[PDB]
Amino acid sequence: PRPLPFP
Amino acid sequence: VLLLDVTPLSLGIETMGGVMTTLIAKNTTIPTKHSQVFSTAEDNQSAVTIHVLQGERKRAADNKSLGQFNLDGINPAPRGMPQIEVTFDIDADGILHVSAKDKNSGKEQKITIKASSGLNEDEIQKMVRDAEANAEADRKFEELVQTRNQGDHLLHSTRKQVEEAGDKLPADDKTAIESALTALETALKGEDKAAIEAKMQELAQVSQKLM
Repeated sequence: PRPLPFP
Repeated sequence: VLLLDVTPLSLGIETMGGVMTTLIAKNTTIPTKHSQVFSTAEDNQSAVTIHVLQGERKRAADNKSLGQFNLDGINPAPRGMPQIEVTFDIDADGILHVSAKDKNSGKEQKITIKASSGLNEDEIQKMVRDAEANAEADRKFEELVQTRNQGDHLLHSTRKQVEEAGDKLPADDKTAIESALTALETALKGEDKAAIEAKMQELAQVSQKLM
Protein backbone atom coordinates (compact mmCIF):
# COMPACT_ATOMS: atom_id res chain seq x y z
CA PRO A 1 0.00 0.00 0.00
CA ARG A 2 1.13 3.58 -0.73
CA PRO A 3 1.93 5.81 2.30
CA LEU A 4 -0.08 8.81 3.50
CA PRO A 5 1.20 12.13 4.99
CA PHE A 6 0.42 13.04 8.64
CA PRO A 7 -1.29 16.35 9.73
CA VAL B 1 -24.05 6.55 -27.79
CA LEU B 2 -22.51 9.69 -29.34
CA LEU B 3 -22.29 11.50 -26.00
CA LEU B 4 -21.91 10.85 -22.27
CA ASP B 5 -20.60 12.37 -19.03
CA VAL B 6 -16.95 11.86 -17.98
CA THR B 7 -14.83 13.31 -15.21
CA PRO B 8 -12.40 15.39 -17.35
CA LEU B 9 -9.22 15.02 -15.23
CA SER B 10 -7.67 12.33 -13.01
CA LEU B 11 -8.79 12.39 -9.34
CA GLY B 12 -6.71 11.19 -6.46
CA ILE B 13 -4.85 12.00 -3.26
CA GLU B 14 -1.44 13.28 -2.17
CA THR B 15 0.83 10.48 -0.94
CA MET B 16 4.17 10.49 1.00
CA GLY B 17 6.73 12.93 -0.44
CA GLY B 18 4.30 15.19 -2.41
CA VAL B 19 3.17 12.82 -5.19
CA MET B 20 -0.38 12.60 -6.60
CA THR B 21 -1.72 9.01 -6.61
CA THR B 22 -4.73 8.53 -8.97
CA LEU B 23 -7.96 6.83 -7.90
CA ILE B 24 -10.09 7.76 -10.98
CA ALA B 25 -8.40 8.21 -14.40
CA LYS B 26 -9.20 11.24 -16.59
CA ASN B 27 -12.15 10.61 -19.02
CA THR B 28 -13.73 7.85 -16.88
CA THR B 29 -17.51 7.70 -17.48
CA ILE B 30 -19.64 8.81 -14.53
CA PRO B 31 -21.23 7.51 -12.26
CA THR B 32 -18.05 5.71 -11.07
CA LYS B 33 -16.58 4.33 -7.84
CA HIS B 34 -13.02 3.24 -7.01
CA SER B 35 -11.32 2.19 -3.74
CA GLN B 36 -7.66 1.69 -2.87
CA VAL B 37 -5.96 0.66 0.41
CA PHE B 38 -3.25 3.03 1.72
CA SER B 39 -1.12 2.94 4.88
CA THR B 40 1.04 5.09 7.15
CA ALA B 41 4.38 6.63 6.06
CA GLU B 42 6.21 6.18 9.43
CA ASP B 43 6.05 3.99 12.58
CA ASN B 44 3.51 5.10 15.27
CA GLN B 45 1.49 7.41 12.99
CA SER B 46 -1.98 7.97 14.57
CA ALA B 47 -3.40 10.33 11.91
CA VAL B 48 -3.34 10.77 8.13
CA THR B 49 -4.32 13.67 5.87
CA ILE B 50 -6.48 12.94 2.82
CA HIS B 51 -5.79 15.75 0.32
CA VAL B 52 -8.13 15.48 -2.70
CA LEU B 53 -6.56 16.51 -6.04
CA GLN B 54 -7.68 16.96 -9.68
CA GLY B 55 -5.16 16.94 -12.52
CA GLU B 56 -2.48 15.04 -14.48
CA ARG B 57 0.75 16.16 -12.79
CA LYS B 58 2.99 13.91 -10.70
CA ARG B 59 3.78 16.71 -8.15
CA ALA B 60 0.73 17.06 -5.83
CA ALA B 61 1.45 20.86 -5.69
CA ASP B 62 0.88 21.23 -9.48
CA ASN B 63 -2.68 19.81 -9.39
CA LYS B 64 -5.98 21.48 -8.42
CA SER B 65 -6.87 21.04 -4.70
CA LEU B 66 -10.55 20.02 -4.21
CA GLY B 67 -10.40 19.74 -0.42
CA GLN B 68 -8.94 17.83 2.51
CA PHE B 69 -9.76 16.14 5.79
CA ASN B 70 -7.88 14.29 8.52
CA LEU B 71 -8.45 10.74 9.72
CA ASP B 72 -7.36 10.42 13.45
CA GLY B 73 -7.47 7.65 16.14
CA ILE B 74 -5.38 5.06 14.21
CA ASN B 75 -3.68 2.73 16.70
CA PRO B 76 0.10 3.61 16.66
CA ALA B 77 1.73 0.69 14.77
CA PRO B 78 4.73 -0.17 12.44
CA ARG B 79 4.63 1.69 9.12
CA GLY B 80 2.63 -0.18 6.45
CA MET B 81 0.52 -2.10 8.99
CA PRO B 82 -2.70 0.09 9.05
CA GLN B 83 -5.16 -0.61 6.22
CA ILE B 84 -6.68 2.77 5.23
CA GLU B 85 -9.40 2.22 2.61
CA VAL B 86 -9.84 5.39 0.47
CA THR B 87 -13.00 5.45 -1.70
CA PHE B 88 -13.84 7.99 -4.46
CA ASP B 89 -17.44 7.85 -5.67
CA ILE B 90 -18.82 10.19 -8.36
CA ASP B 91 -22.60 10.12 -8.74
CA ALA B 92 -24.66 10.78 -11.97
CA ASP B 93 -24.88 14.53 -11.06
CA GLY B 94 -21.04 14.77 -10.89
CA ILE B 95 -20.99 15.07 -7.06
CA LEU B 96 -17.83 13.56 -5.62
CA HIS B 97 -17.83 11.66 -2.28
CA VAL B 98 -14.42 10.87 -0.76
CA SER B 99 -14.13 8.66 2.33
CA ALA B 100 -11.18 7.15 4.27
CA LYS B 101 -11.63 4.26 6.73
CA ASP B 102 -9.06 2.63 9.04
CA LYS B 103 -9.90 -1.10 8.99
CA ASN B 104 -8.54 -1.91 12.45
CA SER B 105 -10.18 0.96 14.41
CA GLY B 106 -13.26 1.31 12.22
CA LYS B 107 -12.60 5.12 12.31
CA GLU B 108 -13.95 6.89 9.20
CA GLN B 109 -14.07 10.45 7.80
CA LYS B 110 -15.53 11.85 4.56
CA ILE B 111 -16.09 14.93 2.41
CA THR B 112 -18.57 15.90 -0.33
CA ILE B 113 -17.19 17.89 -3.29
CA LYS B 114 -19.66 19.83 -5.54
CA ALA B 115 -19.82 19.04 -9.31
CA SER B 116 -18.93 22.72 -10.16
CA SER B 117 -15.53 22.35 -8.29
CA GLY B 118 -12.15 22.07 -10.03
CA LEU B 119 -10.84 23.29 -13.38
CA ASN B 120 -12.86 24.82 -16.25
CA GLU B 121 -12.53 23.83 -20.00
CA ASP B 122 -9.55 26.16 -20.72
CA GLU B 123 -7.73 25.07 -17.51
CA ILE B 124 -8.43 21.35 -18.37
CA GLN B 125 -6.83 21.77 -21.86
CA LYS B 126 -3.81 23.62 -20.30
CA MET B 127 -3.50 20.85 -17.63
CA VAL B 128 -3.40 18.15 -20.38
CA ARG B 129 -0.81 20.14 -22.47
CA ASP B 130 1.34 20.98 -19.39
CA ALA B 131 1.39 17.28 -18.31
CA GLU B 132 2.50 16.11 -21.80
CA ALA B 133 5.19 18.89 -22.05
CA ASN B 134 6.49 17.80 -18.58
CA ALA B 135 6.10 13.98 -18.90
CA GLU B 136 9.87 13.20 -18.64
CA ALA B 137 10.34 15.60 -15.65
CA ASP B 138 7.20 14.31 -13.83
CA ARG B 139 8.47 10.70 -14.31
CA LYS B 140 11.92 11.70 -12.89
CA PHE B 141 10.13 13.43 -9.96
CA GLU B 142 8.06 10.33 -9.23
CA GLU B 143 11.19 8.08 -9.37
CA LEU B 144 13.04 10.60 -7.10
CA VAL B 145 10.23 10.48 -4.44
CA GLN B 146 10.15 6.63 -4.54
CA THR B 147 13.94 6.64 -3.80
CA ARG B 148 13.56 9.36 -1.09
CA ASN B 149 10.81 7.32 0.66
CA GLN B 150 13.00 4.16 0.51
CA GLY B 151 15.98 6.18 1.88
CA ASP B 152 13.78 7.74 4.62
CA HIS B 153 12.54 4.22 5.55
CA LEU B 154 16.18 2.95 5.62
CA LEU B 155 17.24 5.89 7.88
CA HIS B 156 14.45 5.01 10.42
CA SER B 157 14.92 1.18 10.23
CA THR B 158 18.73 1.49 10.73
CA ARG B 159 18.30 3.92 13.71
CA LYS B 160 15.85 1.46 15.41
CA GLN B 161 18.13 -1.59 14.66
CA VAL B 162 21.16 0.31 16.20
CA GLU B 163 19.25 0.90 19.53
CA GLU B 164 17.86 -2.70 19.45
CA ALA B 165 21.50 -4.00 19.17
CA GLY B 166 22.95 -1.44 21.65
CA ASP B 167 26.12 -2.83 23.31
CA LYS B 168 26.45 -5.80 20.84
CA LEU B 169 27.47 -3.29 18.10
CA PRO B 170 31.27 -2.53 18.19
CA ALA B 171 32.42 1.12 18.58
CA ASP B 172 34.15 1.30 15.10
CA ASP B 173 30.98 -0.11 13.43
CA LYS B 174 28.48 2.22 15.25
CA THR B 175 30.56 5.34 14.28
CA ALA B 176 30.81 4.34 10.55
CA ILE B 177 26.98 3.77 10.53
CA GLU B 178 26.18 7.15 12.23
CA SER B 179 28.46 8.98 9.69
CA ALA B 180 26.78 7.17 6.69
CA LEU B 181 23.29 7.95 8.12
CA THR B 182 24.24 11.67 8.12
CA ALA B 183 25.53 11.44 4.49
CA LEU B 184 22.21 9.71 3.52
CA GLU B 185 20.08 12.31 5.43
CA THR B 186 21.90 15.14 3.46
CA ALA B 187 21.53 13.33 0.06
CA LEU B 188 17.75 12.91 0.71
CA LYS B 189 17.29 16.75 0.75
CA GLY B 190 18.69 16.94 -2.82
CA GLU B 191 17.07 15.97 -6.15
CA ASP B 192 19.66 13.53 -7.48
CA LYS B 193 18.24 9.98 -7.27
CA ALA B 194 21.61 8.22 -7.95
CA ALA B 195 23.29 10.34 -5.17
CA ILE B 196 20.65 8.99 -2.67
CA GLU B 197 21.11 5.35 -3.82
CA ALA B 198 24.93 5.69 -3.59
CA LYS B 199 24.51 6.91 0.03
CA MET B 200 22.13 3.95 0.73
CA GLN B 201 24.85 1.61 -0.74
CA GLU B 202 27.61 3.19 1.43
CA LEU B 203 25.34 2.75 4.51
CA ALA B 204 24.75 -0.96 3.59
CA GLN B 205 28.59 -1.34 3.15
CA VAL B 206 29.15 -0.29 6.82
CA SER B 207 26.03 -2.14 8.24
CA GLN B 208 26.98 -5.91 7.81
CA LYS B 209 27.41 -6.31 11.64
CA LEU B 210 23.73 -5.26 12.24
CA MET B 211 22.61 -7.87 9.63
